[PDB]
Amino acid sequence: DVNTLTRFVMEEGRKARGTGELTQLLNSLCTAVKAISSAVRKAGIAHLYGIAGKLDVLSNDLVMNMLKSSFATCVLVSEEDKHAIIVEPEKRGKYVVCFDPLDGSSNIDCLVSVGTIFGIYRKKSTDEPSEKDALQPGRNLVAAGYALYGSATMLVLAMDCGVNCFMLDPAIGEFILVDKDVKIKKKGKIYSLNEGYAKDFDPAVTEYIQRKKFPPDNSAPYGARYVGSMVADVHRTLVYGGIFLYPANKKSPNGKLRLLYECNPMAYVMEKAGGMATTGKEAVLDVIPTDIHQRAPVILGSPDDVLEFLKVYEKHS
Amino acid sequence: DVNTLTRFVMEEGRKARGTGELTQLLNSLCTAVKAISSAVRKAGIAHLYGIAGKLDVLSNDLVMNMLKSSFATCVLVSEEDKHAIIVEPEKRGKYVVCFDPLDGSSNIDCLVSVGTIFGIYRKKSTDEPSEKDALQPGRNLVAAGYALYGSATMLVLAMDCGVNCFMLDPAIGEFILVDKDVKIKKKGKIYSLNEGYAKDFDPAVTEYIQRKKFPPDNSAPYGARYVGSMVADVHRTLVYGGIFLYPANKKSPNGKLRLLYECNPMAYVMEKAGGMATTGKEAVLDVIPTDIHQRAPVILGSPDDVLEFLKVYEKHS
Amino acid sequence: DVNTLTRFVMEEGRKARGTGELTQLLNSLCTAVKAISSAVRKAGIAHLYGIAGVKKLDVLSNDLVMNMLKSSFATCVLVSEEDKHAIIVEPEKRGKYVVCFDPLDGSSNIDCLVSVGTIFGIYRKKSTDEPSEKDALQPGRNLVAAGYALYGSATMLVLAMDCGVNCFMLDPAIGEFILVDKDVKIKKKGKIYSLNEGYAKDFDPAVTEYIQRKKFPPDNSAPYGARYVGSMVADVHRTLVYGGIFLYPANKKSPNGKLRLLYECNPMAYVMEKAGGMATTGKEAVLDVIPTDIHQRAPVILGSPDDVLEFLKVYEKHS
Amino acid sequence: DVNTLTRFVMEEGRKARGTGELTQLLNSLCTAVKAISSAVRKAGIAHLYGIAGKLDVLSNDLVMNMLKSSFATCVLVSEEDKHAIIVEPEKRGKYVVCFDPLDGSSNIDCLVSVGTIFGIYRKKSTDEPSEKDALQPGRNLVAAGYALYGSATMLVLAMDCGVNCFMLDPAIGEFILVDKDVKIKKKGKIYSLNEGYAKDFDPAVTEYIQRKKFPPDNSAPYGARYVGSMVADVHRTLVYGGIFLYPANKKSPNGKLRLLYECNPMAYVMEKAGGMATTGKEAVLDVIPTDIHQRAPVILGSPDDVLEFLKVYEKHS
Ligand SMILES: COCCc1sc(S(=O)(=O)NC(=O)Nc2cc(Br)cc(N3CCOCC3)n2)cc1C
Ligand SMILES: COCCc1sc(S(=O)(=O)NC(=O)Nc2cc(Br)cc(N3CCOCC3)n2)cc1C
Ligand SMILES: COCCc1sc(S(=O)(=O)NC(=O)Nc2cc(Br)cc(N3CCOCC3)n2)cc1C
Ligand SMILES: COCCc1sc(S(=O)(=O)NC(=O)Nc2cc(Br)cc(N3CCOCC3)n2)cc1C
Repeated sequence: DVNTLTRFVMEEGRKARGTGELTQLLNSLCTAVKAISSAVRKAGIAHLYGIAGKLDVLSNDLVMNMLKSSFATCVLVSEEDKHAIIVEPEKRGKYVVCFDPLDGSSNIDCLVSVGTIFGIYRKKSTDEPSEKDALQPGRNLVAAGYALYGSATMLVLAMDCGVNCFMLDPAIGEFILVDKDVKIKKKGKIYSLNEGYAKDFDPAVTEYIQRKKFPPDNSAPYGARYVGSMVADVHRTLVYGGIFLYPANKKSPNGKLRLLYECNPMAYVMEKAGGMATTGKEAVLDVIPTDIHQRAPVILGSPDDVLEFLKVYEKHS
Repeated sequence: DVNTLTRFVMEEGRKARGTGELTQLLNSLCTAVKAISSAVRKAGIAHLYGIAGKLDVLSNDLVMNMLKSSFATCVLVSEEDKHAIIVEPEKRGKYVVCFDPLDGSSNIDCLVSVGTIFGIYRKKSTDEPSEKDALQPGRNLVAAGYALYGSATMLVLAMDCGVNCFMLDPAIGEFILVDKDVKIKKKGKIYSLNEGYAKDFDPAVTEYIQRKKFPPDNSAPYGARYVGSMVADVHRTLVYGGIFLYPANKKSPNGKLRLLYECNPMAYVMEKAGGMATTGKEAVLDVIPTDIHQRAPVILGSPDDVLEFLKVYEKHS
Repeated sequence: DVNTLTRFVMEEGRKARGTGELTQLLNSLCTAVKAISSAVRKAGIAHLYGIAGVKKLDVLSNDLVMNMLKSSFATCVLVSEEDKHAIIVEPEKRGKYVVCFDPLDGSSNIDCLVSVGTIFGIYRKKSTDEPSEKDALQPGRNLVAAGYALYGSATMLVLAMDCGVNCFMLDPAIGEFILVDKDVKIKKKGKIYSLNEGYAKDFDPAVTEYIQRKKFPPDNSAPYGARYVGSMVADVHRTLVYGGIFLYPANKKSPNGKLRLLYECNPMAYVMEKAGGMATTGKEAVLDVIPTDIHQRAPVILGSPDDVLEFLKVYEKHS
Repeated sequence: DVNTLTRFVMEEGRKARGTGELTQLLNSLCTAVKAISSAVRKAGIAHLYGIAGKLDVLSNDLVMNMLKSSFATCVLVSEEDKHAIIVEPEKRGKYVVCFDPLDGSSNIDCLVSVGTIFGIYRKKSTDEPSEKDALQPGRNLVAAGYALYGSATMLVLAMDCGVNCFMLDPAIGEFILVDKDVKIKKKGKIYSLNEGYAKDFDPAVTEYIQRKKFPPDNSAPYGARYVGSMVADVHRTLVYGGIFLYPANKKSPNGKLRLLYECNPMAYVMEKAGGMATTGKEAVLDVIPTDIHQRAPVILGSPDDVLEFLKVYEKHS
């Protein structure tokens, strides 16, 4: 039986018999994702170059405006905005959304994969809405996922029921369900990190990476892949198995990836698909944030690969 | 003034006062690339999943059929075909085309960027067309380039006039001229290779990559990027500068990449854009091939970076 | 504030506190309309003509609407211009709604790239008996929702419900139906009549005199213009947008008209009246005819209220 | 073998051994039509309605700007411009183009089919170009045709070699050759005109239409179709056979349609397809214009049906 993103959410939304705000939120998010994909693929670029005589800004504006107008959100945290956006009272709903509207777009000059990352919370305090409402642990996520604008445009959605993948058919502008209840391999064969920071690695990371290239059990060495765009890297890990690392280094002593709208949604997806996501010291999903743009070190992926790293991490205290 | 690929090629053909076969060839290849792109982006996937009731093969068939029906070709070498394809006599034209119809498609399941690589040679003799007509060194190339099916679709075309980049506007199916006569940085800050096989590196490769991570002076260590799809990694090298390595080692004395439809067209693009491309022992374009599928090692990118590799390469010779 | 078909239906559905089957029905129908649109605009035809080396459009349209409706879990009986008998949804997929639809109206002239369209009307199931074809023999008055997709110069979905008529433009760049005309109402009186005057030799006397009055007005006013696309969805949408009258009247050779009551006349009569217009068979309201055959025909005269009344004045003059 | 608009034109130009200007002309117009098609189908209308926060004017600008930049034209006559546009000197070529960029657009609110019509003349003298270059009889046409934005988008091109029909494949942005060397039926079964203006008909039109509803020889009456969009009605006459009339009456002694960029290109398309096109008194292509916007009555279509009209016209002298 064919399924679309909209029918899938609505059917899951009917079973839960909730208020319907989460469905309008996700439906609006889906529309923004299609608009972003169309602009990322350069639809209408001929008009910019004079056939008749900024991208991350457009993406943020698309997501901001579809979310505000859904009547489903109250607080919006974006990589593009310094402060949280408080939805005006007539459009206020009960959900908090943290999102990177176009992650990896700093390198978009080379047509590298980019993506949108999002995490959805139910507002937790009864106070008037403020930035504090987005400072929740990832354990509290109601919904999370990403759209990868890669060779094709895919939407990965994780909820309590698990992880589902939707391929965007651009001929009809519909998200088609193609991979139901996806689960990551117990053990992968690809590790993913920027080895250029090798001079600033902590000893556990140095030793773990050494074990991937020169296995102590004479097994096959892992291959390395690092796209430099987090959505593309995490999606490859989920589909192929393996491990993704962005640990702390000298230029980024608290890590580089953002906890609210990069690490937590990926940690959410990883855990619902049977993977792991750790900072080294604790679960990514267990970090309680204090700042909306705060950074975190992150190691995620197939459980055997993350546990093997934690085993090495504990060797170094 | 707005410019498209089709208007552009024709204007180059009129200046050159050629027979027009090469213009018909490039226009045919452009139509194939637009068809491949539509398929990579999953147009019509809704019909596959039962809404109303092969990707490397199709790419090959699109290029093959558009090339044969251009009346501009006589011999076709494909990554997908064991022997060269001899165009039937009624359709024979004067050019020889080597191509990879969908490079990177082994990992297309994770929606990594893929691409089409192509190199166009003039047939050299009036003898009956045969595979021997493809055994020319890359130096004899009349035209070469690639299509990157990335976050957007771009066609990079190199001729005697230089390297030009065309963006595909999917709204109108036209390739828009966006980067004229592009030149690679004299020196970059990114190195690209699969570091997972460090256990099998040539010792010279080991020392070179160590220098990128641990510079003996006070310069910045390079960042690492490796998509694992050649078109994307080389295109990132062209736009940003840096170095791309798929080198020879002991276990693979000739490298892994294919010379005719991976190494040569890219080596040609690099050199017309002011880069360098070497096997370690000689320039890629100078290798005389003896097998249409023979492998070659390739190291290309910014010239200062390739020369630094050659300096390390000679230290171990 | 931007609004979409999906957003619009869902919040209207939330207000009503209904079961949600109607929204999943409408959302599925939206998906079929976009897939039909893609095929009508000839997406992928290069492959038909051998770019690398399959089914007729009205067959594909029927399969798209049929399959999207069945898989919505919202329908029980489906009546199609393409199928002799009503289709009874299998039990595991059954919902409480009856949908009559024309999957691709006007396709007789699709070789000339004429405007084509999809027509649809949605009913509620009335009895607790096992679902059967007679559940589709309800009068148009019983319509829960009705509308059409017009595949013209652009693709528009016109949706009529109790809250009124709303028009949605398909933006193909993002595959979204954009609300562009809220609460549409037809002009009180128009300047265009629509019918096939080539068959005037077989006209009933009332139609002949009414068309005579349109070309040679007895009050020496300006004559109406004539437009006839020959594609029903295009002609009726022009009537709604510009005003005037659309006629497919009964004659001696076709005393019950030629258009089909369930999936052409009833949905169009529903849209017209929700937009403040009229639609009559000559003898009665289109929406009041109680059908006895799912493919039974009805004559139809619709459009602006003053133009239909002027027709009816002529109709009664001829008994 | 598959054929495209671009490949088809190029092969015709090679056979003729021309300067290439006419090929560069047609290729630019082909791109303008694809851009018009995209806007007509309402690409990007969501951005007009605030998803992130005229049409014939745009169409004129697209045609004007693609033709100017083709370097193949010197004089442009448009339904949208009162005076002819004289191409700037660096961009001047030897061809004169008359075009209606978006015909039927007054009724575009009801989504009636619309279209672009064009006729191409060679220039008249080496003197500095002027509007006088557009005052040619239709007989002097080098090429003419139309794009119909109907249920799908089709381009009909007429040259000395005949009439060919090209379908726009919107998934790849190519015009695919679908109807080669089309020939109109000798006799049709549909007549097309605005019967609402019957009070002012000349007796010949009155008597001819009478013959279509009430055949004196016991034949079947013709059907009536009138869309109100000239490209749509004329395309139907070509595809199904029959007759289209926008004739002269007392209030419009020269008709309503414009001779240079509505009547003449259609008469040329008709005559190259074996049909006829008359004003009643003479063949449309034989009218020598004295004003670029002068009107002409037109009756075109299947030859038996036009000849039938003419004898009714001559019966009334
Ligand atoms: C982890 O949880 C994720 C699961 C959830 S819950 C939500 S929700 O909160 O938006 N709820 C609803 O959309 N509900 C809903 C929707 C429709 Br259609 C009909 C009805 N019914 C009307 C008749 O009476 C019964 C309820 N309800 C979305 C998702 C994906
Ligand atoms: C090393 O740079 C190669 C550059 C080249 S050459 C070719 S080509 O081989 O296809 N040739 C032509 O397209 N020729 C051509 C085209 C047109 Br339109 C008109 C004329 N005419 C000759 C002059 O008189 C008028 C007619 N010629 C393609 C490219 C990209
Ligand atoms: C004919 O025009 C009538 C208008 C109607 S009614 C229907 S419906 O029947 O499909 N029902 C619903 O859509 N219901 C619905 C949907 C969502 Br989301 C949430 C909730 N609620 C959850 C919270 O608790 C209350 C119910 N309900 C569709 C239309 C367009
Ligand atoms: C009105 O129907 C006439 C048909 C015509 S003529 C023209 S044209 O005027 O633009 N000319 C050319 O396109 N010429 C041309 C094009 C190419 Br590619 C190569 C060469 N070569 C020069 C000769 O040696 C071989 C190479 N020439 C277009 C059309 C469609």
